[PDB]
Amino acid sequence: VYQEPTDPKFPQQWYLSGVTQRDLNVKAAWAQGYTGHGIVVSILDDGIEKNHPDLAGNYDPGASFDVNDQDPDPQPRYTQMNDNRHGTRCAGEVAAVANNGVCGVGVAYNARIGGVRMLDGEVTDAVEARSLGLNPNHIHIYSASWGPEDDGKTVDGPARLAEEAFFRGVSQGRGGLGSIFVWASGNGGREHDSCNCDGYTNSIYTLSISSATQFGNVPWYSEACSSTLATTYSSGNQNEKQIVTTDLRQKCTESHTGTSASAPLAAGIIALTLEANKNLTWRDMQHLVVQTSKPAHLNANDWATNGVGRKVSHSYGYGLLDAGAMVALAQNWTTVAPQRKCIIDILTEPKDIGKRLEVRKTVTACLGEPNHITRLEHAQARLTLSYNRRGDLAIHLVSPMGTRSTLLAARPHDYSADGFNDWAFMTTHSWDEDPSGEWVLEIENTSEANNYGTLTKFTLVLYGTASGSLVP
Ligand SMILES: [Ca+2]
Ligand SMILES: [Cl-]
Ligand code: NA
Ligand code: NA
Ligand code: NA
Ligand code: NA
Ligand code: NA
Ligand code: NA
Ligand code: NA
Repeated sequence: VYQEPTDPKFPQQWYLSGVTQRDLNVKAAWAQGYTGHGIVVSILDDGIEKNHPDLAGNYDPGASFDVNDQDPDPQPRYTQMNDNRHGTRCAGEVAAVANNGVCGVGVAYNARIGGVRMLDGEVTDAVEARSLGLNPNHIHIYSASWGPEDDGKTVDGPARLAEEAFFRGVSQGRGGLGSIFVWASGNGGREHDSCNCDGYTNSIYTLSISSATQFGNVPWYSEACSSTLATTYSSGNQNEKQIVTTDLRQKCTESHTGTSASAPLAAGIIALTLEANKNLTWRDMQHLVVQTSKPAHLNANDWATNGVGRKVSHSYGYGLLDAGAMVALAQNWTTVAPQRKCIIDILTEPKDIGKRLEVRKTVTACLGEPNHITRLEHAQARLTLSYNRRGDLAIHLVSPMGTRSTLLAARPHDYSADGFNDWAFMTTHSWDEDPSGEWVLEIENTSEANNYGTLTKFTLVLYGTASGSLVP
């Protein structure tokens, strides 16, 4: 009979286990015998306190490096401000030791945990690449919340070395099964940011996670976008509890916060899942998340049912992660077929945007070809356009099954005149839909200003397979 952890702060870890059912259902996974044994997770951040009394027992130097100083030791740089505590906080979320009379427990409290010190210095493309590409046949799961500053006016993603690291990771990482890159969707809610403008979370190669408050609401810091897959609990207002974890200087904290605290919890759940089936590919893991995640009691004004009957939100993706359901579905999971990629160049001539532009196109999704797709995974609308004030644009994409994805919401602080240069807006909301038929792209000026510009390229890129569907 499974006995839950006795750690002093475990009762404060409301998101792990509750009578309330406002939790991630992690205890059910533990009771099935999955606690993360044999799985390796790395926190890509500001370092890890490897001698922390609640981390030392699970610490793995093979999951660690210091890319800022170019040496193996990921110890945080100690300062009066305690600036470099974040990675240590995230590590504890994943893999804090259980039943040791110290603090709380990790989601995967028998997993091995390391950290990369890479944010404490100048973060170049090369630094990002070397962090993403750290020991990819030892580390199973990476967790990160970096990328562009979420100031609501930036459009930025991985440069060439980092993008190459992503493709190398998912292709040859983890014995060919693919590195699992878990990402926080962003924290620019206050600046009205729209997270598809962040190429790291907008990537198909990252498994992107947003936040819900304890009372099941969309936190002030949250960013909505179509690229997000799912949600874990994090902080909210001052009546709502927060994340309880390991802190710098061998301390315990009850006030870890933000979307950056949601990603590590997801990484821990994904570790439990990988323990339940070590053969899951990077794409398998995303399927599991889509199928098992739970909308219930998450409050949003944009819940919509897609073409295969699943509820999806731009704030929450497919909903709250469910660890028990993940590990259950993982055990007899059949590996998905090889990924197909159908490239459809939509325009025959450039199109004036004006006040509103609608582009309709009926596609066959590579019928008759080896990239024929009847089961969609990710879809991208890769857009090249000029515009005089970028943040006034809102962009939507409607699938043949009638699923309306917001690719871009108005960003009031984005006054850029640089437009978009083949930016690959991505949506997860049409997952498992048949993409044959009429797609609709909508671009609109949300302001009353006389704005102007031209859409010069629209590539619809479809990823997925042609086999093995479930009944909706
Ligand atoms: Ca502990
Ligand atoms: Cl590709
Ligand atoms: Na170091
Ligand atoms: Na970020
Ligand atoms: Na960040
Ligand atoms: Na960049
Ligand atoms: Na591969
Ligand atoms: Na992503
Ligand atoms: Na169709």
